[PDB]
Amino acid sequence: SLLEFGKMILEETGKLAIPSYSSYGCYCGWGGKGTPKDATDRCCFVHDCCYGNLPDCNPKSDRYKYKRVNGAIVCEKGTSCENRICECDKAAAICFRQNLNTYSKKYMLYPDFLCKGELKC
Ligand SMILES: Nc1ccc(C(=O)O)c(O)c1
Repeated sequence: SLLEFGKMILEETGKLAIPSYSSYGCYCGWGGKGTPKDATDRCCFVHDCCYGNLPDCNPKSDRYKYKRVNGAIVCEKGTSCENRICECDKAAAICFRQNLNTYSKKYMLYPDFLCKGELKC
């Protein structure tokens, strides 16, 4: 679920999902169009694609379980949708962590009209 994803994001990065990743660039929080602005935004682009791979799942609301082994996220077995959603979220949280070094506050609340063009998954 979105709330679980947000908790995972905070755990990984020390930033609150809202507002650090809920309106960032062209793809974080509200996706759609444009060339992703930076690596963090590309995390969101891929995450959006990842959810797009699951048209008959409901990642906003469906809850999954995960645990930590060391610092590593391990998705626990639920329904197939839950497993796949968890893997998408895990990847995005790791991706955010991997790209914290280039995160830029100037991309928060990034205006829609600067996000133009389709980019295929
Ligand atoms: N910020 C970054 C960028 C690249 C890598 C990488 O392994 O290529 C990383 O571990 C962190």
